[PDB]
Amino acid sequence: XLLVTAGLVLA
Amino acid sequence: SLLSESELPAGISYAEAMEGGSRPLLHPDNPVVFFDISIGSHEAGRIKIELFKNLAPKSAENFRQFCTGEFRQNQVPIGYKGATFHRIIKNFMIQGGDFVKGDGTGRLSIYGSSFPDEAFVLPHFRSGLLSLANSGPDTNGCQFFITCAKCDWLNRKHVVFGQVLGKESMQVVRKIEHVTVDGGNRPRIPVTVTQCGEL
Repeated sequence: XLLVTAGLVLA
Repeated sequence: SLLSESELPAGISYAEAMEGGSRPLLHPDNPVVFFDISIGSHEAGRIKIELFKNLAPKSAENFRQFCTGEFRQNQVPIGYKGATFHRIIKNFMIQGGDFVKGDGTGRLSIYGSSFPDEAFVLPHFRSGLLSLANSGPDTNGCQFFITCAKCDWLNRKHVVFGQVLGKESMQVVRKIEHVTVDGGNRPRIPVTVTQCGEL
């Protein structure tokens, strides 16, 4: 996908 | 309390932000900070950023202290000087500010290990907005992203808390956005905040 995480980048 | 793109306050359209200098446009007491950026060993220019203290005071003050060196751990300042952009996705956003680990796992705020989400007032409605990276609800720390396109799917999950000011700022954002990256979207050549502060 197009997220902005800090640790586990998801699709 | 998310505003639609026709309820937006004055001073935050793309055109308005591109006319900005070093003073805030949304509210007169909003701080303006800056990053000087190096791409590899080459100076790329300055990004000036209005922090929306009037809408997201805790988020603005966290970012502001990390720019000025005012936040200390046992008398040792820590913040964005020397921090990198570790995740760069063309046509989406540029992500950085992990001064803890440099890889996207780091989380530290001026309030403790993390701080809660403030109200989600502004949408991710255009390029050039500053928003908090996190790992789910109430996990804000030090990382941030600058939008390189609208990304409203992020609304109500990330607090939009600032905007870049002036055309040079967006030119630098676009330069960072277009550097070569690996399969994990890490730049092949480092992108670093070499200096930062308040204007």
